[PDB]
Amino acid sequence: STSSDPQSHNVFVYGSILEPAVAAVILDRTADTVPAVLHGYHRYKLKGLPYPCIVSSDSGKVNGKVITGVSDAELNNFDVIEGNDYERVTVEVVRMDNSEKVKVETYVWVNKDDPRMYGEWDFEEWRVVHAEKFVETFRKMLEWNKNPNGKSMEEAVGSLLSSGD
Repeated sequence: STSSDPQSHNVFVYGSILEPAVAAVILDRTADTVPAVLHGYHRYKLKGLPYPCIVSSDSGKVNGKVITGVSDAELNNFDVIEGNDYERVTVEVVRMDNSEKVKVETYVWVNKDDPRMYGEWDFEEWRVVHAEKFVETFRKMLEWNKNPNGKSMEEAVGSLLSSGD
């Protein structure tokens, strides 16, 4: 039947599932991410490729979050969905949340052969861009949740009664 088994997985994610909506649509339910930093990998921006990547056993570190409490069934969805040119590797990260070191899985880029875009982009730009996106989203969702026009769920939807004339 549908039941999760023991052996919980931890997977370091960058970008994709750092939000509840995505975790809920990927698995079924919201998975808990914990802030952690992956020392030993370096994050690149990759303008042109689908939001990649981390490659090279670099002396730098990547700060992101680890998706914890992932069942082997749940974990598989990350590999199947969006992990198209990505491969699972085991990396060890520091759970920033408690400053402890934990061994996790992550997705690296299979085209890792050649270090592409080895120069790391502006963190500040990343900070502002992700912020604007979340900030707009919360403000605008609040406007809707506030109901400015007194717009109700059934009102907003153009439902049909099927009038017979």
